[PDB]
Amino acid sequence: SKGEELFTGVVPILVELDGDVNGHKFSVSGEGEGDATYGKLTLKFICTTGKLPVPWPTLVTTFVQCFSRYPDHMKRHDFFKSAMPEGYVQERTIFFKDDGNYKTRAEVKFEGDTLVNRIELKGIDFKEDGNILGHKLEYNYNSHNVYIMADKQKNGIKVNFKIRHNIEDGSVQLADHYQQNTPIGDGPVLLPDNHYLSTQSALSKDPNEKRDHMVLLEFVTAAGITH
Amino acid sequence: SKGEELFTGVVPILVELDGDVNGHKFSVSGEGEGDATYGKLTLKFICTTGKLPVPWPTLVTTFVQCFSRYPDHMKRHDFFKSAMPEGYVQERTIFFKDDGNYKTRAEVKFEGDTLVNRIELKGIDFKEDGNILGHKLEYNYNSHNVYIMADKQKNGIKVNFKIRHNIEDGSVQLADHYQQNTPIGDGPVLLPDNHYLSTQSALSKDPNEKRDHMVLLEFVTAAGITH
Amino acid sequence: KGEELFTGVVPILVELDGDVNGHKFSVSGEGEGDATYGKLTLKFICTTGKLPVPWPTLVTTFVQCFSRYPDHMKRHDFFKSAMPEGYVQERTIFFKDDGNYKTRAEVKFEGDTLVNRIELKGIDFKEDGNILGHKLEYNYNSHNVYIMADKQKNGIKVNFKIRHNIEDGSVQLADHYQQNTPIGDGPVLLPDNHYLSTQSALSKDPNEKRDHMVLLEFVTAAGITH
Amino acid sequence: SKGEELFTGVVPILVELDGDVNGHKFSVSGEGEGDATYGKLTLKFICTTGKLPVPWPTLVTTFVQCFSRYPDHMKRHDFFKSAMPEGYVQERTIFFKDDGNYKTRAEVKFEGDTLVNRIELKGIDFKEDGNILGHKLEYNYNSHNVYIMADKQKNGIKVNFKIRHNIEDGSVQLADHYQQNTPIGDGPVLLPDNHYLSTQSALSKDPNEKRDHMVLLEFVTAAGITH
Repeated sequence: SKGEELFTGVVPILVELDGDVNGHKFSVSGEGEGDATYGKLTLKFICTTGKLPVPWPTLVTTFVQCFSRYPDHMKRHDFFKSAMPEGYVQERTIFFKDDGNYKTRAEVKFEGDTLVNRIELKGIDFKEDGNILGHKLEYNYNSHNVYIMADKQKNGIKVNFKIRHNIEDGSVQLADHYQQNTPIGDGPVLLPDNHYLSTQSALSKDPNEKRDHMVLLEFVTAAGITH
Repeated sequence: SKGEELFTGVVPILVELDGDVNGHKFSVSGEGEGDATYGKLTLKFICTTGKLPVPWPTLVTTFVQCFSRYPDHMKRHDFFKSAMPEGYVQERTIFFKDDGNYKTRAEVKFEGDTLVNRIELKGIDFKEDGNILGHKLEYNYNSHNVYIMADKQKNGIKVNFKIRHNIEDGSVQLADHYQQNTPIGDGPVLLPDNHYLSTQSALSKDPNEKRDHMVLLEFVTAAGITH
Repeated sequence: KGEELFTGVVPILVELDGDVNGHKFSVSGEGEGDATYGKLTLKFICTTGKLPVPWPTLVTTFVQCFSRYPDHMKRHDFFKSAMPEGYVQERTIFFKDDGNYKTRAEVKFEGDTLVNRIELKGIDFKEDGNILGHKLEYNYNSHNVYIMADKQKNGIKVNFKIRHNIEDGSVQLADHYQQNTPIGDGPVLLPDNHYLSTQSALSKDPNEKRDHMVLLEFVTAAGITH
Repeated sequence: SKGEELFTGVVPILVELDGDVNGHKFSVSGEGEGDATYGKLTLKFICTTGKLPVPWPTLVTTFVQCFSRYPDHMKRHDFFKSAMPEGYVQERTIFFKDDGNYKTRAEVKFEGDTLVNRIELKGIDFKEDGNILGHKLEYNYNSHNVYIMADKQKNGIKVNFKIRHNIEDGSVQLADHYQQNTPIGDGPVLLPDNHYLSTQSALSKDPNEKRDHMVLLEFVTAAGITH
């Protein structure tokens, strides 16, 4: 696609989140860069309002799948870049099993030369000492496959997957993601055949950072089509 | 599951289909056996009303995913076998791009020792000389991945894939499958995490058979989960 | 250029002369292949009487040129690149806690037919073992066939390990060491590392009176996205 | 395996390399940690002798496959952890196409609680303004599959793969890796069936490091077996 050309090199990224979980208001800013040639992303996030009231891992998926590596034989199936530079709206409900849910709406688009992800997040019905508000999640992250299907009737894609968040007692907290992506612009976009993105995420801390924060490095690669 | 135990050996299969496509009524009977240990099916189908009014390949998916091979590490994700012996209802709409659609409802269940797939099919809005009613599909079949997700609210699964049917002129006719499976019985079933079935289908003819018929050999293997 | 020979259905002939612990036998096979789908259909007949080893032990010996190589991997298809002049395929197959087969085969076009002519020598088999004692089930598992280039022979090296189910619930392993080299002087494609995913269905012809095997196989290359 | 248990948590790593390429002697020290539960490694390398006389990316493979994530269903095929704590010897020849070769011998083993990788490297027959000694490789890295087979006679494994190093002019420099691993100790080890490791590597710099260095984050995951 035309938008594919915008991602041949390193692109700067900004992320802004305004959040409210069970009435706890918070904001996070992020910055870094993506190199879609390698499916690779490097981002740092800071909670600018103080302590983050939910665990950092629960927000990883909310905080730019346009940075995925699509191998040459799958490039006709990259919706995310074809929607650029005008961007796409990304909407999710994330259901935490036996707990509350997040609803998010984000615009992912170029603003100048920067790829910007602006998100609003509302969480409701969380248990006050559940795994989320009780900060019982480990600071780590599993590998996941993100399943993508076209929704031609709605001019976009539907995406589903279930994050496994490791809990400090050895169990797992499931987070079932229902996601829709829709172009913002008027121009032609690619609607893909069914496939998935293999995603690996490394969480870490910046030793020179005293605020509440997360450093994220991710690899994302499309797979599953040989026709 | 308990249903899994019913599939450790060779199981006889019966298939019955009552069809109506654009008013053309027809019936097909099939028989054979399945060996889920190898994910392998062998089936022969006969049009008992005379000439089949649609191409045989368009009906392959309609004519028993309980015969899939689920590797040991994925056995908790096998909805199909978990619903047995009481069975499941399988409903599809199959949209042939630039042409009509099939709507199917089937019961797949044990009747004595035999796995039986009983189907009603209604096709509408087909073009009198499109690829289907004009018999322009080649007598072959491509390999496909069948994408499976849980549908917890319906105590079953939602399934999607798009068959690529080769046309005699070198082009491809797509057939977009929207599928749902729901248990017939009240007992618990296994609701899976997202995965897919890799399916390979070989079509042939019985040299001793003078009626309009199709011989099908299929391999079906679950994949995509390592957690 | 060899690719072009496989765009449609290609008739196949297989001929094998075997000697296992001195038991001499011959098998003739025929059918066809459609590499567009990676699909083979073959029927084999023991023309000397009863086959003295189980039919499943010979499946891999009885035309990987019929593999489906998806478009993005077409530069890695050695097998077709060697056609029509063909390739030599040699193996040693070690049956764990039992004897071994050694095979040498030529796979090439003879007219418009793809022909696999094999010599097989088996030695040191136990008369009461899984092979000569016919304790293998008439079935077959799915396997990955691992391929590497052998630049100094201008061919490939191939390795994999067949799991043959035994009639008591155990498994008999057959470790395959394989080498393929071009017969002709023409250029071939030396591949990057990859594998072939293979599935095999064994059956019987209900009217065939001779000792025989009907085989349907699907073979698809995978592992490369660069 | 017993050695598997040593990797259930975060394990500190030390790396030491003495090298000679075309007579250019250098030393590199590295340190960090590995978390095999996630197949994750974080390492920083410093050239303690001054400037590195070869490009950093050519040494990535030389600088602890015991940190691979083996999924539960493949754990009997993890030779690398089975050889711990006594360790293994890893030997390679790396043939850079149209250029010279590296030959390496390393011991990878526990010294107390730390996993240490100690390497000697000799490089010969490099061209003076080839891609290597001419420093024409880009500071990036592609994803690779690492192919493993058992070597029963050596009580270890034989490993082969070909690294694709991107060049500054758009081309690729190949580096064909012939590798052998053998146990240092005499205790039992796990000899695997054929499989591979999917590997992803992110190269970066420490903004406050003035010495010639490389920061490496890697993910490694075993695949290819379902039996």
